[PDB]
Amino acid sequence: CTFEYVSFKNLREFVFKNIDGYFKIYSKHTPINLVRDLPQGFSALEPLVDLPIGINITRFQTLL
Amino acid sequence: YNYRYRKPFERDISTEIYQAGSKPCNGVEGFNCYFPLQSYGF
Ligand SMILES: *[C@@H]1O[C@H](CO)[C@@H](O[C@@H]2O[C@H](CO)[C@@H](O)[C@H](O)[C@H]2NC(C)=O)[C@H](O)[C@H]1NC(C)=O
Repeated sequence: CTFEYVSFKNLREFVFKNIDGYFKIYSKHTPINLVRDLPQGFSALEPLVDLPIGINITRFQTLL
Repeated sequence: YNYRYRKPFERDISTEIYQAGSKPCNGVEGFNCYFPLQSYGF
């Protein structure tokens, strides 16, 4: 409870990892034609946040 | 009573009981079933 923060044609990509209790997020966005499955090509994700949370994650779930 | 003790930068605030032996303690304190926190004798 010790933290709070506030800020098919579209493909969004993310990476989530937790290290030294910091939680790190990276992302990228692009329009696409090959909507079936991940388009073969290359584009690097870049950092968004580095949250100082100190939490013991082993599961996740998406929110629709 | 306010001042107490039991990866890096962890913060395990859980009060859940020690199974200090093989007992299914179920929050019942007793021999081999102990509450994890203690207050300092200040
Ligand atoms: C995640 O929870 C575990 C217990 O479920 C915590 O485990 C202890 O972690 C410390 C270092 O933080 C170790 O010295 C102990 O040996 C661990 N105990 C056991 C029984 O293995 C842990 O602190 C929690 N991690 C975070 C990041 O909060």
